[PDB]
Amino acid sequence: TDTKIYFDASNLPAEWGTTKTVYCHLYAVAGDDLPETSWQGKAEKCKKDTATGLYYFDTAKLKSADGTNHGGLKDNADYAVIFSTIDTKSQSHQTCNVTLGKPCLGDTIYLTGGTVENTEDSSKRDFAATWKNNSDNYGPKAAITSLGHVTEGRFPIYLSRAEMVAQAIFNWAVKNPKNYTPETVADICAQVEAEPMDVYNAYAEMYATELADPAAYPDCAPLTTVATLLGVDPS
Repeated sequence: TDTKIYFDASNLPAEWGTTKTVYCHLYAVAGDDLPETSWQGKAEKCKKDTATGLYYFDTAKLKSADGTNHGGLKDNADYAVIFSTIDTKSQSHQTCNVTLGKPCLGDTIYLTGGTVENTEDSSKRDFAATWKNNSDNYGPKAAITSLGHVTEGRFPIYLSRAEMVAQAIFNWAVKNPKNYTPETVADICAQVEAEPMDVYNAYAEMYATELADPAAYPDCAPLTTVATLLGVDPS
């Protein structure tokens, strides 16, 4: 069975020019831990499959923090990738974040010609890319942003909708108080399909270490903050 994931770096938006070299920035989302690779470094560089013309990244060659072989993608784990290119005039280009799981092994990412909302700046777009045969379950990484936006795409498989909302409160609620109001959080759950009480319970579980002492994690909203934001009653 195939451990490579493929990238079509030939049929691209006009702005990408003509591809010279291809890179794959792959990271863990849930159920696994991967070390950070270097943007467009040795570890990320893909080779062209002469048979098909597709570039590929072999997940079996991933290494863990200790430098040992990771053993590939895990069952019950979520990942994400950015494919980037350097074109023949040395300009960098990159896809949006695309979700990735074991069922994608052997499949191909292509540019759709569409865009998705950039999670850092809602006035900007990323180039949309998705899977040829797995787009129903993996694709552009849906995200909840620092401003409380819910961007288009696929959600992680092994992370619940309530847990994703709680993660967003954890990351953003204290630092962006004015975007994380009870009514925006309310709309976040509705668009993401998370029941507020489920979010509250998920929050309490996923951030028990962090809620323990505030001085260690000022940016982690205490449960009293979370209940009110969710309109819930821990009672």
